Amino acid sequence: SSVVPYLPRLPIL
Amino acid sequence: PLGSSDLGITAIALYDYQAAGDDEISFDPDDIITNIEMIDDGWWRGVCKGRYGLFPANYVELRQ
Amino acid sequence: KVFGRCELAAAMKRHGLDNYRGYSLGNWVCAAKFESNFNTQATNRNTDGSTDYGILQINSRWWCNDGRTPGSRNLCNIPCSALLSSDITASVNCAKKIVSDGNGMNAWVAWRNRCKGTDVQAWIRGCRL
Repeated sequence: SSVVPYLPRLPIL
Repeated sequence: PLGSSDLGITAIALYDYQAAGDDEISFDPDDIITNIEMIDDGWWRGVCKGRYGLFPANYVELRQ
Repeated sequence: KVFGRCELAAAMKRHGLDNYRGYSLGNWVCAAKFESNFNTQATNRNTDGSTDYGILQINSRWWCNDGRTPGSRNLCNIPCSALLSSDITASVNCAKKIVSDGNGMNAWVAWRNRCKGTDVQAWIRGCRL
């Protein structure tokens, strides 16, 4: 039905 | 810029998020985040319920 | 941000889209018109659990990572939120991968449906470029 997302990668540099 | 009267870029929270760093914000689903700064492609800054700081962009939906 | 037609044309030309893979600038402007109505923030969820992001409505199954699209690739190697920026750099760089991947601009369903085989030069008439 619905997916809670994986967190995006830590901010670049 | 960021100093304007309007609420700038806004989003609605799709999922709970618990701040996990001194510079982060929390929100509950359906909370509005305002004055969004896209500082990084994946994590953004904004203002939610009187609190300013960082949050994962993919936990919100831009209005509209 | 909602772009002006000519404003977007200038920015796309600045980013190398004019005649990219042989598609004249009007193709690209037209595709953004019927994908997103020129809105950098457009976000549309699909019944397969993927979502289309930004000015060219790039999809999360193959192209970018939104964290919530199962069995997905990330061939543009970027979070989908990168495609929601007010400047078009990330959407343009991703678009170049997509249009070069074998089906040209047919990757964009609104381009196929509304732009292909029309007088796409219309989309750049009157613009200083």
